[PDB]
Amino acid sequence: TPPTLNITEESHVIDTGDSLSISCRGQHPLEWAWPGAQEAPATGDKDSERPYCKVLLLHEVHANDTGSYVCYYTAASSYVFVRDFEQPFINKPDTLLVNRKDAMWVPCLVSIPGLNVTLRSQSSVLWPDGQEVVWDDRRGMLVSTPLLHDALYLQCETTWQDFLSNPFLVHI
Amino acid sequence: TPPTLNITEESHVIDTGDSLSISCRGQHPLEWAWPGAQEAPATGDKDSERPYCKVLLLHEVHANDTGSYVCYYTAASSYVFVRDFEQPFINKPDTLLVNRKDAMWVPCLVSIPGLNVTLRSQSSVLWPDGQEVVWDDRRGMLVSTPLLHDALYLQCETTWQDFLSNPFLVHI
Amino acid sequence: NTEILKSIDNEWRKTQCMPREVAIDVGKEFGVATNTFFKPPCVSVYRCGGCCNSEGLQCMNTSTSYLSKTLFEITVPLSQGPKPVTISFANHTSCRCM
Amino acid sequence: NTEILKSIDNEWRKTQCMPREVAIDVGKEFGVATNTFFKPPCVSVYRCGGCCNSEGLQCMNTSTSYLSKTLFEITVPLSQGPKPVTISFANHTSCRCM
Ligand SMILES: *[C@@H]1O[C@H](CO)[C@@H](O[C@@H]2O[C@H](CO)[C@@H](O)[C@H](O)[C@H]2NC(C)=O)[C@H](O)[C@H]1NC(C)=O
Ligand SMILES: *[C@@H]1O[C@H](CO)[C@@H](O[C@@H]2O[C@H](CO)[C@@H](O)[C@H](O)[C@H]2NC(C)=O)[C@H](O)[C@H]1NC(C)=O
Ligand SMILES: *[C@@H]1O[C@H](CO)[C@@H](O)[C@H](O)[C@H]1NC(C)=O
Ligand SMILES: *[C@@H]1O[C@H](CO)[C@@H](O)[C@H](O)[C@H]1NC(C)=O
Ligand SMILES: *[C@@H]1O[C@H](CO)[C@@H](O)[C@H](O)[C@H]1NC(C)=O
Ligand SMILES: *[C@@H]1O[C@H](CO)[C@@H](O)[C@H](O)[C@H]1NC(C)=O
Ligand SMILES: *[C@@H]1O[C@H](CO)[C@@H](O)[C@H](O)[C@H]1NC(C)=O
Ligand SMILES: *[C@@H]1O[C@H](CO)[C@@H](O)[C@H](O)[C@H]1NC(C)=O
Ligand SMILES: *[C@@H]1O[C@H](CO)[C@@H](O)[C@H](O)[C@H]1NC(C)=O
Ligand SMILES: *[C@@H]1O[C@H](CO)[C@@H](O)[C@H](O)[C@H]1NC(C)=O
Repeated sequence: TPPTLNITEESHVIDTGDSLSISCRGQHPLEWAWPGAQEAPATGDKDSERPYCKVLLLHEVHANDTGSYVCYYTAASSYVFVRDFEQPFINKPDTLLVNRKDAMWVPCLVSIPGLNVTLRSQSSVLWPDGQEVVWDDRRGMLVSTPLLHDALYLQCETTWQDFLSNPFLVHI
Repeated sequence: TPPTLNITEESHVIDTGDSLSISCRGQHPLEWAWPGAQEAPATGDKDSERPYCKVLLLHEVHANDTGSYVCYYTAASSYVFVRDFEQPFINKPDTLLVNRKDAMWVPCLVSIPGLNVTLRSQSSVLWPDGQEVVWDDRRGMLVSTPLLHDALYLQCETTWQDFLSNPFLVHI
Repeated sequence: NTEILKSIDNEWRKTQCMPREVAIDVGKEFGVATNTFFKPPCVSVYRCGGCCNSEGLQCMNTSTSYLSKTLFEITVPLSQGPKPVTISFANHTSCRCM
Repeated sequence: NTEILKSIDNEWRKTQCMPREVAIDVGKEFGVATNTFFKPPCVSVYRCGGCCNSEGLQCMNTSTSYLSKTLFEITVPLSQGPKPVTISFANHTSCRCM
């Protein structure tokens, strides 16, 4: 029942401006779920081999193309990080709210899988060590609500020539 | 009907520590009205001459003895200024109120008949020239109410080694 | 006596009517819908304030300057994102008990 | 963008909750008889003040010092003269939105 890709990895490291093309091929008629459009040819090429195939290709790939890529007919997920140098950071921008549930996640997405990175704001800098506040390369950092209530805005700070994303904060 | 003194003047210039003795003599049995007590012998000595006489005497006269002196049986008034060097100024002290009637008089009494003297407070100094605000040696200075409303306390300032009286102010 | 009148007078001087930096809540300052957040919610401006020595007299402005400030306004639901707004706030420059 | 977030953040910083010199009306501060005048009527002390970014949170003192001040009290009628009184006023030294 579950389909499979031409690259059996949950995390691919790609550079920007690099052409990327993968074949999701498994049983039934399939369709990719690559985030957005366009400049990327969508052609469903059969192959038989013991399944119907479908290929996804893209010539011009930069920062605004990094994301998750799923090929659902039991789904088949694979994340791809596209490294850029000019704009390593992707903001909302200016989109952030929260509900009292002890879970406040910040959506500041990272181009590179391994970074030493800290979140700063008006109220000093907040270092992630993993127990109360925890960093995650997949999307951003996780912080408890009642402690971050004190802060009004937030902005992820890096170590490179520095780059600062900038969402805000409104409590409920 | 009206009595007369041994000194027909409305203003006498005396120095402190000087013995002062005057004879009010006129018709009926008389009695002085010299401010207060004591250390001043009160003896009603008749004289005939064409009237019943009464003398007032005082050996120790300082600042706290300067004032008005009346001999009423048609009354007979005479003011006496007793010059002192240590305490040239007599305060209330701390006694001052006012009613809205355009007339606000300050009770800061002066030892010397002719002085150049100005009233000062938190709100600068107030110079007397005679039309709106006017100085008077008899008792103090006269000021209109709604203009002095701005000030909270008042204190007469002199020109000598300086001396400052100190009443207050409460409006109505 | 002396030194006490001195200090008391100093207290008066220090507590007199004048413009002071205060934090004005913007929303409450224009009286907007109960569905708006301002960021920041408040701005620092100078307004006439302090204590008069009479009760029937109240500290009011006799002259006002105006300061342009720019901030962000969030509406609900999150249909759009925070938009930049320019607003003029009163900056009192002189006061009198009236 | 940049410079605007900068200034906005500066406005926040400038408008944050903290102790501020204010003029407290003494009579109204202890709630005395409506026949007393205080001279001076008000004293300058620091009290916790400013704006919180939530509504249900209110700026309160978490620690207070006390200042001795001496002033005069007039009663009515003018039976006696102004008498010296020593009074302790709160001087807030730390604040939190609670
Ligand atoms: C906003 O108001 C303040 C008043 O607190 C102004 O700051 C100064 O205020 C003093 C009053 O003691 C004046 O003498 C000065 O002329 C003011 N300016 C300075 C710093 O010298 C401030 O200027 C006002 N801002 C504007 C321009 O609107
Ligand atoms: C009264 O309160 C004020 C608070 O505004 C105190 O002044 C200073 O406040 C700052 C807060 O930013 C402290 O860091 C200082 O330690 C305080 N003192 C100074 C001038 O250094 C003030 O001390 C208080 N007065 C007292 C002693 O009651
Ligand atoms: C299929 O996937 C491999 C990686 O597993 C990739 O190298 C190759 O280019 C892909 N073939 C195409 C372009 O269909
Ligand atoms: C990403 O998205 C925007 C959409 O208009 C595009 O203009 C921009 O050039 C893209 N970034 C790139 C390709 O560097
Ligand atoms: C990032 O920081 C960690 C802290 O332990 C360090 O071990 C690691 O070497 C750093 N990465 C670098 C500077 O390459
Ligand atoms: C009477 O008055 C005169 C001044 O007119 C004074 O010199 C004299 O001492 C007085 N006589 C007395 C002491 O009764
Ligand atoms: C004035 O009056 C008081 C009353 O007790 C007295 O003690 C003081 O010594 C007098 N001033 C003089 C005589 O210098
Ligand atoms: C007091 O001041 C007046 C101002 O005209 C002046 O004429 C007078 O000489 C002064 N008195 C003095 C200094 O003797
Ligand atoms: C204060 O007074 C001035 C006088 O011109 C006026 O323009 C200003 O609007 C006043 N401030 C207020 C009431 O906001
Ligand atoms: C502020 O908090 C302190 C905590 O000890 C308390 O002692 C003080 O009385 C409070 N100030 C008030 C409510 O006047």
